[PDB]
Amino acid sequence: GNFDVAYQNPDKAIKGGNLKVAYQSDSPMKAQWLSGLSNDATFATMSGPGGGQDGLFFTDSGFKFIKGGAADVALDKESKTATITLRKDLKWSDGSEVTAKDYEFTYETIANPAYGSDRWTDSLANIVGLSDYHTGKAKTISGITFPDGENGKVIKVQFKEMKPGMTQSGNGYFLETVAPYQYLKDVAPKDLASSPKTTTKPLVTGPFKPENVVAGESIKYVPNPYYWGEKPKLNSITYEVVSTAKSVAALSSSKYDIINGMVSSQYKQVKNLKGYKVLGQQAMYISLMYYNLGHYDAKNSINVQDRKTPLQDQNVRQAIGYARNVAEVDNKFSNGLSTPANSLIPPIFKQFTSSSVKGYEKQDLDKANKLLDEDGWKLNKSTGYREKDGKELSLVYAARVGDANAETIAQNYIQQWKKIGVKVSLYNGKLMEFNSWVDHMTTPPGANDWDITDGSWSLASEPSQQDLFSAAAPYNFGHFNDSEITKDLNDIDSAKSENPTYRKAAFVKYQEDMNKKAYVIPTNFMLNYTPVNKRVVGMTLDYGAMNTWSEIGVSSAKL
Amino acid sequence: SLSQLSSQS
Repeated sequence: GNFDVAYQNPDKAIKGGNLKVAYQSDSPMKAQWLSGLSNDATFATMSGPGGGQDGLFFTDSGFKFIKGGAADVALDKESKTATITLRKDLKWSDGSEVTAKDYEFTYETIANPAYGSDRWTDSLANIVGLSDYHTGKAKTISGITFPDGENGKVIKVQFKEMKPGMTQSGNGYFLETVAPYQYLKDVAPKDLASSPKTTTKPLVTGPFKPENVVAGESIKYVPNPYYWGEKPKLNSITYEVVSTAKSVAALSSSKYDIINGMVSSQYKQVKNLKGYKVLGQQAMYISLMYYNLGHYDAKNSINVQDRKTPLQDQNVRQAIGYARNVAEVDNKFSNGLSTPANSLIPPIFKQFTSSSVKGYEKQDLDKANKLLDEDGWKLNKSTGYREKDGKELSLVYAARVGDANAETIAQNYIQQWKKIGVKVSLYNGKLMEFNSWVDHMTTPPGANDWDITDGSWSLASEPSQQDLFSAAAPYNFGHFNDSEITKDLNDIDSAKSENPTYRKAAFVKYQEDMNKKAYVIPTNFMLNYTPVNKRVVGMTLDYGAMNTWSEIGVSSAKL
Repeated sequence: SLSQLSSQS
């Protein structure tokens, strides 16, 4: 559907506003100010006013790299390089200059295994001498060069092969953030992840700096005096959490100006509330249904599809996929803010979506019933569950915590799986808390005692999904490994995919193979919404709005 | 942007 993307307040702004922002999350703030050491959407957003985890590049509304931001980037096809130019007046919040080594240090904080980051990808191996650096065969990155020294403002990255997503943000073939080397160099690489200098007392490049950080709660942003861009209108921004149960109570209380990331089900409650304008955009988002099909070997950085389970059979994967009544749930609870997904690529990447692709958006109990009958799983008319060759078809469902419907939705899906002869049960007879879910799935090697789970994402701003599902990917929580899906992922970023007609097809095949193989079953695409208080001026969700934090302001007390 | 885990569904 169609909302406003920007709240267009004609009331001009005051000198010194005290904005009060919040993000919905029932888990403590996992505050990490180094992009390469963080893997959490709540803090990606909360790091905004402080330069969104120190990102360099401005972009257009379609995430294509534009000039004007902290740095420019100049791609060249003949050279097979990206020349990255730091602004001369780009400094850290303590007043130190941002220079060549700080950018390069970001590559070290991911590529060097000593820091314990999860964000390396085969995509980074495309950079010259970087893979050898990662494995420890070379003590420097030969591809990354400093045309005017470490204190200079230019970095030159030589690639092996150019890639079509390099013109767009989130591509993962080169990095877009800096780390303050001087401030951090003397902290032990292994200690960096949990250091106060990268959690509670960081240095930043953005328009505001974190004066104080209450761990697992809040940040107090004040204007960063050493910012290159415009002088912000606001005096101080407070960015907090903000649980799901207390969100509406907080809006009715007029406690927050902005609340980002509210669940779709609270929208019917929030619409009625006056004193707020509700904006909305196409969320860069996907929800999934994971099947545990193996583990991740970190020693060799590789997905191994070795877990013993009926979900190793293609039909069972599909059948369980076809059973779910997502459409029902989304209508009953999600107020037209979540649409069942037909594939892994969300509509925001409209070029590469297509209604020729059918997925699991339509409930098809009858086809699922067949699919199971055709794989030797016969229904036991006594119990109404399918038995094959001795063993009863039963699976463990690691459902997560969510809104007030969370509990009802999970039990609803059991019924549906019961309807096709599968016996599903909740993990440890209870819904799973998020942070513990994260640990259970994201920590290697992988849990042994769950069959099904759900998993949401704030996707990268480039449609390619190599970081999520590639063989070497640690974010492949199902842990499948399929040479055909490896070929699809690769063909999308091939030299032939510079021609967008070709890549359009490579993305389709990927989506059709990924639905047919059914290693992961797509659940929902989603439209964002943010309630902005009527006193706020200059607010917008527009992607390509590059100065929102500078231009935003208030006008007295909240409505 | 970059790929990030969400609490949503």
